Amino acid sequence: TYKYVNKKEQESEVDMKSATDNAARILMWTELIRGLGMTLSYLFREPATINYPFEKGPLSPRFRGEHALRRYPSGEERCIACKLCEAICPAQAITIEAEPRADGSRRTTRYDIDMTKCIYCGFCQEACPVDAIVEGPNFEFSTETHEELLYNKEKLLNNGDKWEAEIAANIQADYLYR
Amino acid sequence: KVKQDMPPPGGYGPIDYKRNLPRRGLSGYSMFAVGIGALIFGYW
Amino acid sequence: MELVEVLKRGVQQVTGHGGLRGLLRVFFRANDIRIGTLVGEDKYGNKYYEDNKQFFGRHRWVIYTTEMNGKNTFWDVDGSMVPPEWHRWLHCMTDDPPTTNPPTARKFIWTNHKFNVSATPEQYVPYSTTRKKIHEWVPPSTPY
Amino acid sequence: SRAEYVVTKLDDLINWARRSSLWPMTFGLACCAVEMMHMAAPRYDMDRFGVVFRASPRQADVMIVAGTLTNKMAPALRKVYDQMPEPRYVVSMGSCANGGGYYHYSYSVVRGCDRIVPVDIYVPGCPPTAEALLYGILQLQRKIKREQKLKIWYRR
Amino acid sequence: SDGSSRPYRCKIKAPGFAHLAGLDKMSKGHMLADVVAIIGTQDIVFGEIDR
Amino acid sequence: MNLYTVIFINILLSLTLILVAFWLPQMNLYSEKANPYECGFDPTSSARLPFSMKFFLVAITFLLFDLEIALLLPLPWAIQTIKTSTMMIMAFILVTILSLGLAYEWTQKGLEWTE
Amino acid sequence: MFFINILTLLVPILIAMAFLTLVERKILGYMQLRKGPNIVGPYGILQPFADAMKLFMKEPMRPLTTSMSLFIIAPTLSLTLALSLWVPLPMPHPLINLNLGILFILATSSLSVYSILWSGWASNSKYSLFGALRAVAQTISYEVTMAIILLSVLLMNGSYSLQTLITTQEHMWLLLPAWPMAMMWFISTLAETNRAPFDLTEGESELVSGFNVEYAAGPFALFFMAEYTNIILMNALTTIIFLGPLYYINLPELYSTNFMMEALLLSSTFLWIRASYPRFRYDQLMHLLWKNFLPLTLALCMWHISLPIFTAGVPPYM
Ligand SMILES: CCCCCCCCCCCCO[C@@H]1O[C@H](CO)[C@@H](O[C@H]2O[C@H](CO)[C@@H](O)[C@H](O)[C@H]2O)[C@H](O)[C@H]1O
Ligand SMILES: C/C=C(/C)[C@H](O)[C@H](C)/C=C(C)/C=C/C/C(C)=C/Cc1[nH]c(OC)c(OC)c(=O)c1C
Ligand code: SF4
Ligand code: SF4
Ligand code: SF4
Repeated sequence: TYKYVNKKEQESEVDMKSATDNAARILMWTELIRGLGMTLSYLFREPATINYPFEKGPLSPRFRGEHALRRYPSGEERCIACKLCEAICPAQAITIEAEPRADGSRRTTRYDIDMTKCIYCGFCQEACPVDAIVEGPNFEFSTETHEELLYNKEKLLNNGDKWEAEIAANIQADYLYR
Repeated sequence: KVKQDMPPPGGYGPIDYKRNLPRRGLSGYSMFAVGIGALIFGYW
Repeated sequence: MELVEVLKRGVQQVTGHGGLRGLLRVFFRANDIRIGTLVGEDKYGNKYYEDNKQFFGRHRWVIYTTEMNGKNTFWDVDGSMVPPEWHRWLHCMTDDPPTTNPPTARKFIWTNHKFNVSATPEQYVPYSTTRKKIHEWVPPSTPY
Repeated sequence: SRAEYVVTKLDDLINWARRSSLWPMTFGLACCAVEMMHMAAPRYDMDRFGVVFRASPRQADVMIVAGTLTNKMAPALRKVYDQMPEPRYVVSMGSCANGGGYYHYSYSVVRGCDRIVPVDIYVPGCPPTAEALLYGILQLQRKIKREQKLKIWYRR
Repeated sequence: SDGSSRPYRCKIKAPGFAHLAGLDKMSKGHMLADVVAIIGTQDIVFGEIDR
Repeated sequence: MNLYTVIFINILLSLTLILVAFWLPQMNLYSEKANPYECGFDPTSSARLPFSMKFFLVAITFLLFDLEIALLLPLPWAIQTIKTSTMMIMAFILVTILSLGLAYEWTQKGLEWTE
Repeated sequence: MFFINILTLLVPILIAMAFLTLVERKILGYMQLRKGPNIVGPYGILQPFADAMKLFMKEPMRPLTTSMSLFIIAPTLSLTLALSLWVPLPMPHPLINLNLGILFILATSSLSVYSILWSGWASNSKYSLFGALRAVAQTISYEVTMAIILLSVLLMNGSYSLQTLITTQEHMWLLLPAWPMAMMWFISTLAETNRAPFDLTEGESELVSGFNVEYAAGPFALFFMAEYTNIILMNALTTIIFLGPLYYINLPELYSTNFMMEALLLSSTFLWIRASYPRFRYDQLMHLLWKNFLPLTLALCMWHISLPIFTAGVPPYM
């Protein structure tokens, strides 16, 4: 089914009643006064602004923000250097090296995310089989140099410890949708 | 029991979508009649 | 009549911050003098308020502390100063503040938050975390 | 000394005027420029910080690189930056601008706008949320607040 | 598809690509202030046009 | 004398703000900064080349109508004459031929801009 | 004592000009569902002073292709004529009392079009030349009708003195016997002052910034101070001519206060108009003024020539 947006030529006859209405529309700028009215109504509406940085825009528990490396409740790293986050990363943003640890564990000696290649797609979060790499809820981490946005393993583990209290609750609020 | 995000029983109430710009204002004669009155009294 | 009720709320907000010093302090730091309900406070000194009659987006807010980690933040407040427990409530990612639903304690979770340290001497500096790969020969230290 | 103190407060005075009037150049490249329009939208209203978009680089203080910089557009971005009067600041916004982003390995993309112009603030994200850009913009005002031009002139 | 897990060729047909090519035609006998309107009415996003 | 004073004071302020604007800022001049602006690319030709005027006929018709203002501006003094019939008749005709001249140009597509 | 009287004119006007920039940004704000400036000072009151200071510490531009003599003269002329339009305004007693004040306002206003022309031409840039040739087109549009509209109103007033309009409107606004000319007068003032929907010389959408695209820093600041001074003046002039404030010889303070309230209100309608409409096409501006206003203005000129004659209502010479 289709409809006409700008068809109306079912021509009627110009009555003296109607001609005087067209003229008042043209001479008295009536439709232009209606537009002035609409912006006047908006003047007395409450503005939609929020008082940043004291007020924040809403976010959901799925929000894809800054990265972080998580641990187990015992303090052991979850990452086992499987390299699946590396194989999926659309941007080739993750670099990993691994070797047997001193106790024989499978662990990474290197883990980098070049946060200037990252597209924040969250695919690494999906690929990880042990919830080691996540995108936390932080979004306010702009720097003053490019080099500060190349995260090595220490930086990412530090973000994990910094944000764990909040990361753990977001996974708790969302893992059942995954 | 499955708990999935779904619409409530019966569905949601109707949603307006058609154009709804009201028809409002004085007639053509009333506008001109007031204006011509204002001139005549001003000229006097 | 209604106009008087409006001036009533106006007076009640002007005098609701504890003196003239309180009103000036909040007004020039946040440019806002509403009266929310104190939901809680953190170990750093930020205070969290709410007013559910406000529209979604202004119904929660924080008055940042005036000193954090030794830095003077009376004027220099940034959104990275909210620790992670309140970060979730403040951003409406949940519905209950940490004063009633505390996060699970872990021995490795940071006790002391740290805001954006960019530009300062604490700033992160990237480097390679692996060790040398190719080991070079060391010549004998004696003549032949 | 007294003069060295007066110079300090004069420094705060001129900084404050530059902090309080940042006029970004109407100039966005790709999807990151959509989030820059949202920061101008009512919810964040950058205008309330004294931030006004001006079309002409002569009237602009800040250049926000909001999108991918390709090789074809690289000379033109530099030219409008050169025509910005000084003082002038660049905010690099987004992975594309920060370092190439999703197109880092493309033959036609500049691997980061900071190969072309000097960058003051880097804002991560693809795209950064309007608040993230706002945090970055407000992090540029604090950078200006730390400016010490007049004091350094005194000690020359 | 070549049978593998990577595409062999992927051509995107951007609707705005041909619309932009009709900008010259649609702008015969118009003023500079109309070209501004004709660009807007075509709904132009250059992420799809350029790729 | 007052009207001369107030305007020098206006000029001196405009001058004084002009001097401060040029000698107060810290200026760093180089060729690429001081080139002309053209949306990020080099200009393809100087801006001093001819610029066709599509409303030229209206421009010179402004001159003719501009001088017909100079003939109507004495009217406030003219309605003080004893010869009211004459003053009015001359005024009506003057405005009517300006209108008749305007109608002719309007119907001759004279108000239309040349394509 | 006359120099002190210049201070109490040029300074209050300049302060009032600056805050008009703040009122513009906040009224446009709330009309757009936002807050406009409110951080730089209590409710942004210091925002105008920040913008001024920043602009006068910004590096000024001397483009290599520019004609410097006219490049500099143009902004200086702009702000001079903006301030000079004020000295004859009776509020209710003018600083400078001129017999032909209305012509001084017409002639000064016209001469200020040459700051747009000379600056645009002197920039030697294509976008600045497009802006200048719209100033020419815009003036050819509104000049003819604007003068004739004044002539029609002044045939009820008796002279070109502005101070005699106070006495004409002792018992009634001229808005009533003249609301058709006030409607046409009001639209002319939007065209005279390059205000939306007639900001065609600037017109950021089509021209990057029009005539002042090559201007930065303090020279560009002078152009704006001139633009916003004119807004207040043209609405102040419209308040005197058509909305005559209450004048009691014993209460000159009453006339000024009432004059201000109506001048502020009319200035707001300029900001209200800017938030409500799209921009005209500058070819269509000519057609509006020549094919609608001009036919009506000539008829009203002939109406108001005859009107005092057949009612025996000729105004007095003095
Ligand atoms: C080619 C262009 C022509 C188109 C224009 C034609 C305009 C013609 C206008 C004719 C109108 C003249 O109208 C005429 O006005 C005069 C004075 O004003 C009136 O004259 C009356 O008043 C005057 C003074 O005012 C008395 O001295 C006189 O004794 C008395 O007759 C006439 O009674 C009236 O007829
Ligand atoms: C007028 C003044 C203001 C403050 C306005 O509120 C806002 C803030 C400015 C606007 C709208 C644009 C600012 C910069 C810019 C040139 C963006 C690029 C752009 N612009 C688009 O459309 C307009 C697109 O459309 C699909 C785009 O894809 C792209 C990439
Ligand atoms: S979010 Fe996407 S682009 Fe970023 S590191 Fe993870 S997989 Fe790579
Ligand atoms: S972060 Fe996860 S996906 Fe990546 S290497 Fe470690 S365990 Fe594997
Ligand atoms: S970083 Fe992401 S959002 Fe920004 S321009 Fe590049 S692809 Fe678009």
